Amino acid sequence: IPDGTIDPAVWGKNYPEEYQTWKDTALPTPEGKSKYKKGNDGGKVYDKLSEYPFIALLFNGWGFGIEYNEPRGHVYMMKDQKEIDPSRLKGGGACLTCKTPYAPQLAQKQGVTYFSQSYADAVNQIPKEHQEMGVACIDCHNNKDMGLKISRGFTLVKALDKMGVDQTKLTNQDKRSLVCAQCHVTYTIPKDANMKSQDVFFPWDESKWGKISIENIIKKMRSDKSYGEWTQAVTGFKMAYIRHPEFEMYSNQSVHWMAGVSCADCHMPYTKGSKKISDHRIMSPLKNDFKGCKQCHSESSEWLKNQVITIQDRAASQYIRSGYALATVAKLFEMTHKQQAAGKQIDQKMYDQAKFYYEEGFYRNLFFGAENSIGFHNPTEAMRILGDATMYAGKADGLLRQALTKAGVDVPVKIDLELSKYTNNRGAKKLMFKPEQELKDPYG
Amino acid sequence: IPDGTIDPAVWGKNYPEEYQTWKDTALPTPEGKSKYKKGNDGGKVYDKLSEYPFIALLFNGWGFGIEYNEPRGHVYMMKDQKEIDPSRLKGGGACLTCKTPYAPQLAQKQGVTYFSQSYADAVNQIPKEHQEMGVACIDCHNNKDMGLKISRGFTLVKALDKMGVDQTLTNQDKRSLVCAQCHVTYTIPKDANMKSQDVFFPWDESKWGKISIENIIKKMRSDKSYGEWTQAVTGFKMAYIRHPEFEMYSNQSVHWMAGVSCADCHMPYTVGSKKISDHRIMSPLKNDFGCKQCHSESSEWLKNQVITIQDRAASQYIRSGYALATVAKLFEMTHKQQAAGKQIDQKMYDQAKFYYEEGFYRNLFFGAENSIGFHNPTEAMRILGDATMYAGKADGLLRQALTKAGVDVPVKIDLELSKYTNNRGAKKLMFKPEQELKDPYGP
Ligand code: HEC
Ligand code: HEC
Ligand code: HEC
Ligand code: HEC
Ligand code: HEC
Ligand code: HEC
Ligand code: HEC
Ligand code: HEC
Ligand code: HEC
Ligand code: HEC
Repeated sequence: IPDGTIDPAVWGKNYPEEYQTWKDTALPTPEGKSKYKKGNDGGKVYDKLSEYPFIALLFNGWGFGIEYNEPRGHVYMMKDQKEIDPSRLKGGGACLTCKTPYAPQLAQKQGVTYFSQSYADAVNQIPKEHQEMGVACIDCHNNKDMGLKISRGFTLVKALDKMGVDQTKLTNQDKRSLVCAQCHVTYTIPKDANMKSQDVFFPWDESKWGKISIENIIKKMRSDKSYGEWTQAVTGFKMAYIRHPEFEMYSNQSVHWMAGVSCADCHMPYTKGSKKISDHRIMSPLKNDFKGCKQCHSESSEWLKNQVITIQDRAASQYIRSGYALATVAKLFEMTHKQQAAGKQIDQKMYDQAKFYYEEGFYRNLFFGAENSIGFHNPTEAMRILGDATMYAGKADGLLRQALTKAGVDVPVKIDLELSKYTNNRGAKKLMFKPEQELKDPYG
Repeated sequence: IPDGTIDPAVWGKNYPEEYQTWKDTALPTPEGKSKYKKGNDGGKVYDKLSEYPFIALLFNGWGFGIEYNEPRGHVYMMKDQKEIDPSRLKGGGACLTCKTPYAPQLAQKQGVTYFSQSYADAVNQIPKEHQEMGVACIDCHNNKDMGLKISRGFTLVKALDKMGVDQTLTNQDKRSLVCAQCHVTYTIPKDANMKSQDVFFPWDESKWGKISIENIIKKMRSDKSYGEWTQAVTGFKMAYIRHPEFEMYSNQSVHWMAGVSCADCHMPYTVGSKKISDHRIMSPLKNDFGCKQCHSESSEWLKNQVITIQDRAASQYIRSGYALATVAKLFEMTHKQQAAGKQIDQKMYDQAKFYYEEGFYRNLFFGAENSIGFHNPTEAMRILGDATMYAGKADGLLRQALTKAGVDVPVKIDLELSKYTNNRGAKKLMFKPEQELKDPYGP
């Protein structure tokens, strides 16, 4: 209750159950319960570059092409960021924004330096005792009455203002998703001429409540060259990026959203006399016997598990197929640039159109692959996005094949992706392909 | 109800309510309630070739490229086949199979002639007074107890046997199977003179609840007999897919795995301990939603959900349909270049043709299904996604081979759709631009 209290022990003194289950995200999750989200099952780390090998080629040229693991329980958020391969920490102090309760005051005390400083200096702004402290009670609760509060004013509230949302019209069921939307959103780190971070914002420009489309997000990402954060190595393109857009995906006219279901309904199941205790061991619903689903569905865990995986398998199929396709188009751009050096002249108009389409498909495939539900959050929308990804890839592929053939180059029907070179010997730790972790096309 | 009685008036003499709603499918449906299925709304005929202009090109070289309308009420079943453009009636006597209660007896009495005869001779097998009689009570009920019975043995039960299904099937199964007597895809194998030999459901190597588009395509490819028409733009001899509602709905869809039957949504019920079932079978968007019987959301919420899904599925269908039309036009360009002596890589041509078929049959499977994705949303999208993929593979291959042969391929292929949508058939059917169902996510 007292002002200035970050210490979760003070908050949990009168809330022992919530305090205990909150701590319990430290526990390893049960193995063999989820098909696609196995992070920290039996303590294992899951390498997304080994589950989805094409991203090892597509994300090559910055941190995401070196180390990129499945997510774990909340308590590890700072620790896992501490041990991630240093390539990912090139984003600097901006990377504290959704990880430590110190982020708001540090942003407000350092100004632009908060984002632009090195990650190490950023962590050293935090007291040593608190430098591994993950999301705490104060991050989603106000200390006067408890009850949901958006701590992340400088990101989520600013984005909501961009959308024209009236904060005085936000219900508690809204906040039962908005407290997660403080971090389970896609973001942009604008960079200056030295490629140093200037801000963190959610690219919700020109979007409305319940309608943050991938089309709108892409249009914002394209709108400014400060929004180019990395260079794709295989293509040499300076590109923007999309990260874990759970809130944008789920709230975009999905079935459960339109039914009024909040993140917490599925991820914070409750136990009830008149006194309510919500489970704060936030995890995959597949891994706590669907206890949240069963508060509105009277079906067995077996029935619900079947519904989820039936949907995820179709979506994962399209994701993998469009992913190999986009990697093929990247390899085709590599060929194009190697032919340009060898004097072959390429039609500038077909090249420009292919590049535009390739970006459209890439950002679509990335929106899906970055999202942590494998389509279950918004099934048909996810498929729509992947379908367009598939479309745009084809457009780019065909264009490059024509233009290259018009310049006299022989384009093989099968482009070799050489994924072994991208999946292995990654970074300082020389991370290797783990073939047992590959999530193969369920319909291939 | 006496034996040998097809007359539905005799059947409904003691079941007047069901008889009355059964008759009422003659009523025009209300305008402005459905987005995608508007057949006979206010008495209007909706031309699918004007709703989806690309299919006018893709289906060209037989009847589906001349006249192909949205479906309407059951009573008009025979009448609409009578007035359809004769190009579609070239299927012959086989086309009686899902339209007359006389079909089983005509099949058992005529043998192969039942399928091979002309449509006119087939209709002349029926008494003139009954020649416009659509699906009747005997087609779904036995006359001793009114229990649900499968009239179409020579089609549906044979397909069920092919699947290993033991008919000794619950009543909730038959609350979909009486619809699967006709709301399925079929194959009409042809002989050397293009004469119809049979009607069967290509469910080979499929299982109950798992009749995939992949299984269907593999069966259709398995025999030449199954080439029923020649696609004009490409010159390819092709198989076909028709209204696969049962295959689409029952392939591990949300409602299917929840145990919902066709009749749960399409024959809503209302009396003490007994049930009166609505036989004015129509779009649920058009009778204020049947849905209410397991859902506590408003009809507005349900309408919104349905059209939200349909808009996403229709977008993918429209995009892939234009892509497949483009690939077809590219083959046309390829054949005219070959005729001009230009040499085309046979291995790229072969791969492109195989991919074009894979994409075409997938896009057709969706476009022929009458729910626009709602029967099985993610599966519908998966199929469309794969169509999009295969179309893309064919397009690029053709562009490469054509460019390698020295041909200059425009970036945008002119489809010339107006020559395919207008001046169609005996009625000289024209494009109706007010009926076009444009891409909901387009510009
Ligand atoms: C600066 C550029 C950042 C770095 C470095 C990392 N993050 Fe994040 N983060 C956020 C969420 C909601 C999750 C869980 C969902 C998911 O992982 O997809 C994560 C997860 C991580 C992890 C663990 C997973 C991994 O190995 O990638 C690491 C190592 C990590 N993040 C590093 C949320 C946010 C966020 C909120 C808006 C921001 C600004 C960042 N993350 C930025 C960085
Ligand atoms: C009449 C035409 C309708 C419409 C428009 C909808 N339903 Fe159903 N429904 C039932 C069950 C068990 C589920 C699974 C979810 C759950 O267990 O509660 C659903 C699901 C839906 C959805 C969302 C699913 C989807 O992918 O579309 C929607 C939009 C929907 N329904 C609309 C149960 C039943 C029935 C019980 C016998 C009946 C009848 C219907 N539904 C009919 C309809
Ligand atoms: C967001 C990421 C949260 C963090 C961090 C913590 N809690 Fe929480 N809590 C959250 C939600 C969405 C809810 C549901 C609120 C609702 O109105 O539905 C809760 C609930 C509580 C409650 C209310 C009683 C209950 O339903 O369990 C209490 C007393 C509570 N939480 C305490 C609490 C403590 C002590 C925390 C840190 C240890 C803590 N919460 C973290 C979201 C989030
Ligand atoms: C930022 C401060 C966050 C808030 C608020 C919420 N989450 Fe979170 N989540 C965050 C991170 C950085 C991570 C990864 C942690 C790591 O060490 O890898 C996560 C992880 C999850 C998970 C996945 C893995 C697992 O739990 O086994 C889930 C299911 C999850 N988060 C759900 C969730 C919900 C529903 C939230 C709001 C109510 C929420 N989180 C808040 C960052 C942040
Ligand atoms: C039920 C109706 C849900 C709602 C509402 C939300 N999510 Fe969810 N989530 C759900 C499922 C069935 C799954 C799949 C889990 C599996 O094992 O496959 C997920 C997944 C996630 C994850 C990843 C989980 C993990 O173990 O790594 C995260 C981080 C997540 N969901 C977060 C999240 C947020 C922020 C939501 C609201 C904006 C939300 N979920 C809604 C079910 C449901
Ligand atoms: C109430 C708060 C719910 C929770 C928690 C979960 N679901 Fe749900 N679900 C709910 C509604 C109102 C609806 C609309 C249909 C209806 O019954 O009114 C749904 C829908 C589904 C579906 C089908 C929709 C789709 O995803 O395409 C499934 C397959 C489903 N629900 C399962 C499910 C699971 C596995 C959940 C936990 C992970 C879950 N639901 C949470 C209401 C609520
Ligand atoms: C063959 C004998 C059929 C059986 C058995 C069932 N249906 Fe049917 N249906 C059939 C045809 C040939 C047509 C088109 C009729 C025409 O003149 O165009 C239809 C039409 C429908 C419709 C659309 C109704 C509308 O208002 O447009 C629906 C919704 C429909 N059919 C569903 C349906 C159901 C649920 C069935 C089992 C209960 C069923 N049909 C049986 C052919 C045949
Ligand atoms: C059952 C296996 C059928 C066979 C064999 C044939 N048709 Fe049919 N028809 C069937 C259904 C379920 C429906 C309604 C659904 C739909 O997509 O229309 C129809 C509809 C028609 C229509 C009206 C709609 C239209 O296309 O104009 C006509 C004119 C029609 N059918 C004609 C027709 C012909 C010529 C056939 C022989 C090749 C034929 N049908 C076979 C079910 C079945
Ligand atoms: C609800 C859960 C349904 C089940 C089970 C089945 N169908 Fe259905 N069907 C449903 C909807 C919401 C719609 C959309 C109607 C619209 O106007 O958009 C449909 C569509 C059809 C149609 C075409 C309707 C028309 O007016 O032309 C037909 C012929 C049809 N569905 C048949 C059908 C069959 C044969 C089913 C079982 C195998 C079946 N439907 C299941 C809702 C639901
Ligand atoms: C299939 C396409 C049918 C046709 C043609 C007719 N009926 Fe029907 N009927 C059908 C179904 C799927 C059902 C539901 C059966 C169940 O077990 O739930 C029915 C139901 C009846 C009943 C039972 C009472 C009721 O639920 O309404 C009766 C008495 C009945 N039907 C009579 C009837 C008559 C007289 C018909 C011709 C005019 C007729 N039905 C056509 C499917 C089909």
